Amino acid sequence: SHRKYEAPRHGHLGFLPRKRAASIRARVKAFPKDDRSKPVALTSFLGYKAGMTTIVRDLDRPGSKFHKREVVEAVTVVDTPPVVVVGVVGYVETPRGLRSLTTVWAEHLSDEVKRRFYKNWYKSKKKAFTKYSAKYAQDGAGIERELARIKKYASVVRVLVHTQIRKTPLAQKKAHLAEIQLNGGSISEKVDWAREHFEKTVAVDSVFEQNEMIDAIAVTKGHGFEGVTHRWGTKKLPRKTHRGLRKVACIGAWHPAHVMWSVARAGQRGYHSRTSINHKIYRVGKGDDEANGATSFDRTKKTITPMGGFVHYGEIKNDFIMVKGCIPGNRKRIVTLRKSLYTNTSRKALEEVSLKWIDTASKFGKGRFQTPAEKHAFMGTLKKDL
Amino acid sequence: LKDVVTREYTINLHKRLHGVSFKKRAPRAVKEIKKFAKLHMGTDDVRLAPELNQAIWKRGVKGVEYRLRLRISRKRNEEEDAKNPLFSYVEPVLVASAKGLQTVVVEED
RNA sequence: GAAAUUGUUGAAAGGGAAGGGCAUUUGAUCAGA
RNA sequence: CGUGGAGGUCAGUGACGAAGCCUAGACCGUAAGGUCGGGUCGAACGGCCUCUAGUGCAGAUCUUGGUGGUAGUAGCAAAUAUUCAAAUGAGAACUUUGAAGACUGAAGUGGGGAAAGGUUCCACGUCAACAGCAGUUGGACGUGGGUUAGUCGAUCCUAAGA
RNA sequence: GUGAACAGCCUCUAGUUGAUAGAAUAAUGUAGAUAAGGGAAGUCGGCAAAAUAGAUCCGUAACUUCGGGAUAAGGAUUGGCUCUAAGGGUCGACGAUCAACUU
RNA sequence: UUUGCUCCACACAAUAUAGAUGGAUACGAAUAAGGCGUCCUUGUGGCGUCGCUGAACCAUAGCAGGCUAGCAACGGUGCACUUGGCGGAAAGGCCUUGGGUGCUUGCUGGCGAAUUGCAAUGUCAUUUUGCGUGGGGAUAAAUCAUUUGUAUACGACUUAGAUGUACAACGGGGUAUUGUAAGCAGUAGAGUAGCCUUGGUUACGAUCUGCUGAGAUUAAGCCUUUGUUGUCUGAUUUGU
Ligand SMILES: [Mg+2]
Ligand SMILES: [Mg+2]
Ligand SMILES: [Mg+2]
Ligand SMILES: [Mg+2]
Ligand SMILES: [Mg+2]
Ligand SMILES: [Mg+2]
Ligand SMILES: [Mg+2]
Ligand SMILES: [Mg+2]
Ligand SMILES: [Mg+2]
Ligand SMILES: [Mg+2]
Ligand SMILES: [Mg+2]
Ligand SMILES: [Mg+2]
Ligand SMILES: [Mg+2]
Ligand SMILES: [Mg+2]
Ligand SMILES: [Mg+2]
Ligand SMILES: [Mg+2]
Ligand SMILES: [Mg+2]
Ligand SMILES: [Mg+2]
Ligand SMILES: [Mg+2]
Ligand SMILES: [Mg+2]
Ligand SMILES: [Mg+2]
Ligand SMILES: [Mg+2]
Ligand SMILES: [Mg+2]
Ligand SMILES: [Mg+2]
Ligand SMILES: [Mg+2]
Ligand SMILES: [Mg+2]
Ligand SMILES: [Mg+2]
Ligand SMILES: [Mg+2]
Ligand SMILES: [Mg+2]
Ligand SMILES: [Mg+2]
Ligand SMILES: [Mg+2]
Ligand SMILES: [Mg+2]
Ligand SMILES: [Mg+2]
Ligand SMILES: [Mg+2]
Ligand SMILES: [Mg+2]
Ligand SMILES: [Mg+2]
Ligand SMILES: [Mg+2]
Ligand SMILES: [Mg+2]
Ligand SMILES: [Mg+2]
Repeated sequence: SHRKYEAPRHGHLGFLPRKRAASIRARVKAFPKDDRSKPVALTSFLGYKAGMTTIVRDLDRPGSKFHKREVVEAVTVVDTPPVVVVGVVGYVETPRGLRSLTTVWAEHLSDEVKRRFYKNWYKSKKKAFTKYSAKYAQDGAGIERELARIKKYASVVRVLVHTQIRKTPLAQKKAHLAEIQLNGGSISEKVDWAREHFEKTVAVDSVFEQNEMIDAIAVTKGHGFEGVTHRWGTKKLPRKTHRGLRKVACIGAWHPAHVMWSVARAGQRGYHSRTSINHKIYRVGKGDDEANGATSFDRTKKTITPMGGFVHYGEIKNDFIMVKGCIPGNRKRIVTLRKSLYTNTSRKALEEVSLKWIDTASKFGKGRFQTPAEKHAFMGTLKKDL
Repeated sequence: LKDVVTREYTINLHKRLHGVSFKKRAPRAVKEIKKFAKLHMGTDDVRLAPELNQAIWKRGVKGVEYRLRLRISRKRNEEEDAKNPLFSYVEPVLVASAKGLQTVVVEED
């Protein structure tokens, strides 16, 4: 017989299977459509989720109840030191999809990216790319031949970039290497840009700008094995239920004589790859810029780092991207920020945000002071010091 | 790491017993101290002085002190089998406070 | 000192059973002249 | 066709190996089956003509016995709780001693008894089995020792009753 | 000891420290708990849980077989410390001396 | 690495064969239209011709194809080199230069074949592997164990570790939580009970005040570190 009362199904069938992502770095499965009249530029960037804070800004939204009024918004900080270009990959189109034809690497690779090719770095002989570096012996004839092949072919060009994880407070010490598509046409000059940027850093400000809507691609926080009640949001069974109530009561009708894929079952929760879109960049902050957390209204010479440091992350000493809201993944996790795949003109995008204040109070508790100077001013002289 | 040596350490038992079941806190402290001595002296054979066990259990099974000042002596032993011919022997230091003390080489005994 | 059941060795086969019938290939083995 | 036993016969077979058993070795019969080779084995057995029956198994939630997959799986999670060192020992989470931490908290996890048990009491030796882990320990195993009454009970009296 | 108390909790004498252990801390469980705002809208049904609770003082309805209902209902207080007052025995209106708690 | 690995050449062994036995011989498009040739004023042009299947084209003679003598002509073809170009959809092939060299059945000769006994696939191909002999080339990792917690039931995942912007244990600082530690002192303290220099002092006294936003805790999944101390070659496995 029928359900006897309609209700929407629990969970989204388009995010199946609810399995662990194959890698801690979520893959970029679609790059922005190439506009071959633009200059050559990266379509994404690699950063590390540092943590969240809150900001205050004047809302510019005509017709809204809060137009020209102050709004408090949550923001996520992604530490984004410049990424080092170490290779270029050429992609030819085939009746069986895109196919990498060849990769040309830089002559010199730092130990940060060399660690990525080693499971046991400390006891290895560090031979990686030692014979490849000899391709640059006198004139780089083999390197130029491979680049000429990429120019003669490979309708799609991607660069190999790696993070400078040594510039982050993370203990990992092993860089993250990823392919970023080069948009801005003339495949010839795509390859030329890649080669000219070999071994050179690319700053996040050359990829992303203030107010730009971007997408965050990251592996979500893992939670291990989870029951149906929290994994899928199913109704808790009554207190009277024998054999447990954090379950799904009927996992299927008699026919089909099988548990169906669409029934909620207990299993892994989290550690899934997610591509969340339309996060507006609130700040493109620079690492060398003291007063990073300052605005034109605050003027307090303070960095973006909360007092006591970002909890479980550390201090932001590099360039950072501050996006509105939250993004998938937890602190210290590598996240790929990519340009939007379409042109958003909904007046939510195209809004020019101007921060009025950035919270730098401690996230290690109910933080009361933005700066140590403010703490001193409020508290006066203590016995230990200050 | 192959000779005899005596050093005094402060073990942060608080962070090692964080979240430990109350009925297991003192035994877990004993095992954590054995692990501590093994980590520092490279000896699998760690022996605990009964006075040190008394200091561990002084305030019951769950009242282990946050910090314990210990004297660990890596000494050589000769018995039926070699079986890690070096062993560590751990004693309490009997100080008034176990705070603000660094690792020191005793250098005399 | 059987069988069920089991170990080792040897041989053989094995994409959601296995086993069987007719026929022949291949491998092993063998009688009769 | 085959089986247990019986009369006759082959002056049948056999410790120089009967019967039995094993044998993707061979032969005969359409088949029930029969025959042979090899290994194992050790004391009886077979062909034929007849006689005889407690004479042929795949089943009966068949009977007895044995054995699997499940499966090194379910599980060995109530009674607050154990820890350090030494001794013994081949072997110690579990024995002993010492130290510590705890509990029963006198309506006890204390000290005695009635019913019941019958040596479980104690000592020495001792760990194949039992103590659903272990064991050097034990209410275990082996060998011994131990229960002393004119006054405590039975014995005597009568009760319901026999 | 606390306490009205052979209640509960802690301790003394005595006894035991005997329950297979070790490492982690997923889901679902068993047992114990908490929870913003709402307050039975859940459910057959307030099942379960929560709320109340001791003592002192105040106050206590319908009905009634006049005995009860009744701890009805509904309220206030409670610690610590320093004091004060009252409540006794013996010996010869008082004097001496001694002594324990209850309000 | 009890002389390891890879490639090439040769020899010898195995190993099998979804099945060779002259050649898979390359426009595209239309089909109520085309192919080819030719011409011009170059087109959706004129003229001629073809199909009616590949029953074609190429190749094809020689002890499974031997040994030799010539003629004719600078052709055909194989081999190993060599010049250069093109081809990325799975290119791994196509085209091309020059010389060398073998054959040439384009034509004319000489020698040989037999007895596999009247047939018996009468063995001629390619697929991998091993081994030996020479030559060419290179001189790592992974896992266990330890560690991390961005992970986790266990596996798994993510990290670190052979001398350093290294790691760890403490210590320091920051951050955060709580709420003012112990100790000492006090013309504080409701007071009660003693003593006399009757304005003080003795005993007890919840509590109060000051040192004291002090003291305690703070990563166990917080941040940081000019300090102290220490650690850094254990095991197993992997070859085209
Ligand atoms: Mg419906
Ligand atoms: Mg949610
Ligand atoms: Mg029920
Ligand atoms: Mg916080
Ligand atoms: Mg916990
Ligand atoms: Mg026998
Ligand atoms: Mg058998
Ligand atoms: Mg399968
Ligand atoms: Mg019979
Ligand atoms: Mg025989
Ligand atoms: Mg058989
Ligand atoms: Mg005999
Ligand atoms: Mg019968
Ligand atoms: Mg049967
Ligand atoms: Mg039947
Ligand atoms: Mg049966
Ligand atoms: Mg049976
Ligand atoms: Mg089990
Ligand atoms: Mg159980
Ligand atoms: Mg228990
Ligand atoms: Mg035990
Ligand atoms: Mg003991
Ligand atoms: Mg109790
Ligand atoms: Mg108690
Ligand atoms: Mg006994
Ligand atoms: Mg046992
Ligand atoms: Mg045993
Ligand atoms: Mg006995
Ligand atoms: Mg008597
Ligand atoms: Mg009392
Ligand atoms: Mg609530
Ligand atoms: Mg509430
Ligand atoms: Mg209410
Ligand atoms: Mg209702
Ligand atoms: Mg309802
Ligand atoms: Mg109803
Ligand atoms: Mg109830
Ligand atoms: Mg009342
Ligand atoms: Mg009533």
